Amino acid sequence: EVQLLESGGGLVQPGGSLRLSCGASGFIFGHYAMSWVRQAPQKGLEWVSGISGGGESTNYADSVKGRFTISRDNSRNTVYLQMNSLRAEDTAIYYCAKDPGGDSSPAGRTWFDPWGQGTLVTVSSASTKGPSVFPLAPGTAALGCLVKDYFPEPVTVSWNSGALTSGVHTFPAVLQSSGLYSLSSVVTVPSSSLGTQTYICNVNHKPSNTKVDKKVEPK
Amino acid sequence: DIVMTQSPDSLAVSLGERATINCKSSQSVFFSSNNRTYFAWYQQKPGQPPKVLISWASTRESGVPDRFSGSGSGTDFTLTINSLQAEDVAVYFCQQYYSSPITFGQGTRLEIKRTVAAPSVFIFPPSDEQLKSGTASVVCLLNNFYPREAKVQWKVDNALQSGNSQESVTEQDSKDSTYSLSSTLTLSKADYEKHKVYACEVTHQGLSSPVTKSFNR
Ligand SMILES: *[C@@H]1O[C@H](CO[C@@H]2O[C@@H](C)[C@@H](O)[C@@H](O)[C@@H]2O)[C@@H](O[C@@H]2O[C@H](CO)[C@@H](O)[C@H](O)[C@H]2NC(C)=O)[C@H](O)[C@H]1NC(C)=O
Repeated sequence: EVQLLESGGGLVQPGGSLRLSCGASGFIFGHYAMSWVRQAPQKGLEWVSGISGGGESTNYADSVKGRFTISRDNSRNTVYLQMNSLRAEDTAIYYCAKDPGGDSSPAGRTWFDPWGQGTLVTVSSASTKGPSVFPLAPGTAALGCLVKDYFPEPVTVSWNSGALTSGVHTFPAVLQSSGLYSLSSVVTVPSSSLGTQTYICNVNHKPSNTKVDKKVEPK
Repeated sequence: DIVMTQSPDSLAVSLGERATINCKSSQSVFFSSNNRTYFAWYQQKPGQPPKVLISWASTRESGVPDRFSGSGSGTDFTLTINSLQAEDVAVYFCQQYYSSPITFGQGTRLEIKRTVAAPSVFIFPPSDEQLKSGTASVVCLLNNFYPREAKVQWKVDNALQSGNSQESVTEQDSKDSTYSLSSTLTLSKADYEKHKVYACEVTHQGLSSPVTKSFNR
């Protein structure tokens, strides 16, 4: 059961540095080349870098050559993307992807299976701001949380620490005129449960170490 | 680099019908010596990474339902999805692996057409917590409707509003093929307290006449 789990994304000032990591499990890691592929807000998928199973061979896209360094640890089963001299145009969701058959040459000249969930890298001069979360108070009622005025993306919203997942809609963030994002997460529940079932949204904004739990009660 | 161009950029297809997505490469990605086309199709569902569907232009990857098929060779390629299912809502990407750097198509967005479903409408006043900060957000929710096209109009004391609202729409649901939509009206605390009746009017193909949800204060 092949799994790839990326981490390390966040806000970086232009010219700054960031290192992404990708944890792999469920296969003999050292037998397979790994690549990083990114997806820009307005652009498509763009391959960034690939590395052979043992790591002796690497390849890079021209747009990142010399600023990005790919490496891997065949004991910790991790692949890394070191990014220096980051530019605004490096803003993207960065994915970890596996060479399906083994060790294709040049590194990365293959299709990929599978891909990780991606980690968002935002290169910007703007400063981090965490969200304020406000309740959206309510035979099925609707309620939710308003996640207002944060930067950069993303926020994650869970309900009752994951106990409530059915009927949840977390809307895409919309960029306000302030340069800050805002979104809502709503959920429909039986009206008969309102007074007795507690509803809490768990908002997580990793760029700012903001974790807020907001109780949503009928008014 | 090799340029991959998909056509169309987006399309809507009804459930049970056939969807066709095309991709062209700026050079042949067919090698004559080994009778192999170095081409692949991916599916990227909402919130998920891409998943490979087709390798070698036409080989269906393991686990992919056989209603997906890839065809073509050389420079002109086609992804065919028969008997469209709700879970097929996705962006479909092509990729060549003939020469480094591998390159991807810009993506084709697949929309599922389904029967009309009217939105469930809810309106939410600003929290007292938010009011102490000087801003009031009023939120209108349109839940689980189809088609995507909908008209949300804010009225304050029956006066039509403009320029102070924003909308957001969910990705199409992978199970029931509906959308949900939020409209957020943002007023200063001073302006919010100047008026009484806040109303959200929704116009939609599944509603025979517009539906209004409102509150006072
Ligand atoms: C050449 O190969 C085709 C199919 O092989 C390849 O399919 C992918 C791997 C991709 O690289 C394509 O571009 C290639 O064309 C052979 O066609 C198949 O033949 C069998 C019978 O032998 C038939 O049952 C299949 O349906 C055919 N599939 C397709 C897609 O046509 C073809 O016979 C080969 N020709 C040669 C070796 O001369």
